[PDB]
Amino acid sequence: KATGEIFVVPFFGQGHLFPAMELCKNISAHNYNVTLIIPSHLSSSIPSTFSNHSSFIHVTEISVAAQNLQMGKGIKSFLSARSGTRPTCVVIDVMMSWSKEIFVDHEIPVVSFSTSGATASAVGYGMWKAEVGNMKPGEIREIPGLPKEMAVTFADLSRGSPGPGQKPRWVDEVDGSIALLINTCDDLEHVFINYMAEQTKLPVWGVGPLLPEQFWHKSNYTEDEVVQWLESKPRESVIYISFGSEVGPTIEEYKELAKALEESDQPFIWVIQPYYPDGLDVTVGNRGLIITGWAPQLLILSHPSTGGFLSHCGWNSTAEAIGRGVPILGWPIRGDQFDNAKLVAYHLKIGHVMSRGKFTKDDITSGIEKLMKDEKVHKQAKELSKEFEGGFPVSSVKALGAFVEFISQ
Repeated sequence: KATGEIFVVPFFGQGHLFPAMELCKNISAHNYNVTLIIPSHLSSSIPSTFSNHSSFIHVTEISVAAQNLQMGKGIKSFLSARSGTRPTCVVIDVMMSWSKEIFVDHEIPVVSFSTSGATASAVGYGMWKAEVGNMKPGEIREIPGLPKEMAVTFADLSRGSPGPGQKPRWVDEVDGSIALLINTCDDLEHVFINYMAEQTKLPVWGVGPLLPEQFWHKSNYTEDEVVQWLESKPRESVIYISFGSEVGPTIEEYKELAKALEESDQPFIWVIQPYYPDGLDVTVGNRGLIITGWAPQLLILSHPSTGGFLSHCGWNSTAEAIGRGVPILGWPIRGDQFDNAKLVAYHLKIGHVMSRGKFTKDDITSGIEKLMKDEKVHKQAKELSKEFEGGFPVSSVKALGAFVEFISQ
């Protein structure tokens, strides 16, 4: 019982906490006592489901008011007060790497954890090594070690914190660790996981995507009402449109989207976040749902009436769509979303990217029409999703087990 103790230091915000909680549950399944180290003032952000999951899952609260100097102090006292067994390792979100030196002084091996895909980290590193910053228009710079379709164009240099060609933040965040765990699986990003391993010279394992277990609030409509609507449309006829909660297109571009949906004959669900497309809901009758508030994204993506996903290509949305075989129409806005869009459209070939500044109504009608009619990407998306039906991907299960073998020798 309890082969060892493994600590985990999550990052709170941007969707880093839940992946970490899922990684805790998966690690504990290998007979490890996993402890999540958090600031006390955020204790409420952890559901009772995690605390009472099992006797191998624990939460330690470091007393913090509400910068992170108090954290480091409390982590120091916590490690020094422990009377248990020396922990086998600590898993630190790369965004919490400032605390690495504390666990190094206590002689605890440090494992880095990235909650996003490997493609964005790998392409970011490659762009920096290929000095894409000095690219000229019309030039195309392939990244050695990565697929040719990921080659950088001068247009890629514009992405609405570190820009293309700059040293990505993960390099120094991972420096000092003995291994790197990424929230992905070989089925999704094999070539980029390997690239990450070859450049860092550390073992890199894909132990995700760490999605809610169901994968295997205020709103315009209710869950049952949305399903009712989906049940009334033909198979794979609905395009789900959502830019998440962080960022979105310009107001001018949103109007173009509105005009496109009004002219087209395609059923759609358009989720909007605090703009409003007035009165699109009236003009289109029941061909479209304009959901204000939050929408049941997992229900929508898993419904057989959903045949496309217009997404900003954030990693979580991308992984959910891939796991359900819903092709993506990529409208990336910021950060890693651009490399995620390249992944689906050019590497995995399970989607397309909006093309042809600012996108016009015609560009949006063309892109929605091309995606929903593309039988190749639909067949490819469904084929790839078969690896995600029946349970956690086998690659992630073996990868995590390979990691457990590594940190225990």
